[PDB]
Amino acid sequence: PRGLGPLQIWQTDFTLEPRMAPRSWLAVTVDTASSAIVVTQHGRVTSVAVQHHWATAIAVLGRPKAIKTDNGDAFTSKSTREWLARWGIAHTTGAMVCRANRLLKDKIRVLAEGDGFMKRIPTSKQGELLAKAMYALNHKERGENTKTPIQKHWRPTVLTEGPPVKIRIETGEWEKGWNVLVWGRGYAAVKNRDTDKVIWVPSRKVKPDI
Amino acid sequence: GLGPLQIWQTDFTLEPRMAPRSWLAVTVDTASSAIVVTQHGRVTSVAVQHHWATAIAVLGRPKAIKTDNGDAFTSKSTREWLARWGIAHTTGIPGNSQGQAMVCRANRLLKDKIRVLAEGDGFMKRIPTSKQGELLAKAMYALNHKERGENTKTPIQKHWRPTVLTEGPPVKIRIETGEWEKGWNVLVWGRGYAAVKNRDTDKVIWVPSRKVKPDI
Repeated sequence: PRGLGPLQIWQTDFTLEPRMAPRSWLAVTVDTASSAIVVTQHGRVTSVAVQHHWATAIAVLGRPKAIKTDNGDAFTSKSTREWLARWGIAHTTGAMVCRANRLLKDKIRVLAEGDGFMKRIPTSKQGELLAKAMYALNHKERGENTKTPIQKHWRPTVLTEGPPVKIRIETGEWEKGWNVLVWGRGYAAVKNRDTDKVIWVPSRKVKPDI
Repeated sequence: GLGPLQIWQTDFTLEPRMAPRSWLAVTVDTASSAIVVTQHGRVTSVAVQHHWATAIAVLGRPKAIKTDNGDAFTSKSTREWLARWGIAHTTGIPGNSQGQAMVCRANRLLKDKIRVLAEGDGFMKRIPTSKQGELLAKAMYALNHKERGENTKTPIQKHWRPTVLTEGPPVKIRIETGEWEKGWNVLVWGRGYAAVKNRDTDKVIWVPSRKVKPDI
């Protein structure tokens, strides 16, 4: 689902960006902890393309412990499975990367239109424009956040232990014995005190214990 | 000089293993020694601008870049590009010391790594086109995320000064008196409370939102 610190869990997807035609496939990875994004451009959705993409992302961000994707063949082929195994990266199929895709496309749109490109970006200007978008997204604050994704990526805040909370389970009851490690707007990461098991739950199902 | 993102050096070097895009644009941050490379079919103003935009996306925006006096660096297109980005630029003789020595060393490091990685994947001459991008990325990973020689710090460490922070910003809390007490750091916020940790006692408590303020 989500990492507690950077380079734990990434999410990756392909998305189509007609402004970047003819090579309009963008491979997008987001680090689920820092929100930093890496994007590369490709002519086709293939196993080879995703391998190049991840190698690029690793060069920028460092090597993750695990990557989550959908069921698509580029991600689950023998070639890609052996590639991930070689790099020692766990893989799951089955979101943050969806929001990353939207932010990226909005940014590409703003930058292109700013250069007078209402439709297709001229082929020779595409690489530069994509890099500019990536710079804006990683090196500038995301809306209301006080730190940029790249700052959160290299200097993350990771609580060693959190404060005690109760969580609402199933019987409608509130259960003690949990501590909160991350408390965001939508979700919270909570750890069971007896096992150190960590689960993600909606914020509304968590409240301070005492 | 001292400090990352102050002075970069950029050069183009030929790497026939990377044909047909055998011109490698190479930038090194002279403080952190971090290297970024992109490949190009020819040395043009467009290639230079793609390269620097890429390097900036990876490393951040530098104050200044030093290059030789090739037409791609001194063109009107590139002059105006640099100006739009607010980056200072100085040119020199190709190979010159004060502005090209470090990037010359980076060229050799990079080409040695490309050779070792390629021959390691069983490619003794030209690297298959479909494998080139990945191999360049792997070379950047190896050059930036591992220590150069006797260094205790990797270029990534010098560039970003990584660390893990274990608490949020300092805060002060309103205690029973009306006094605002310093010596606390916030851990998380939720449901109208802040969880705060006392720097001196390590006590962690939940405090109503309205009774917590940032400390200076």
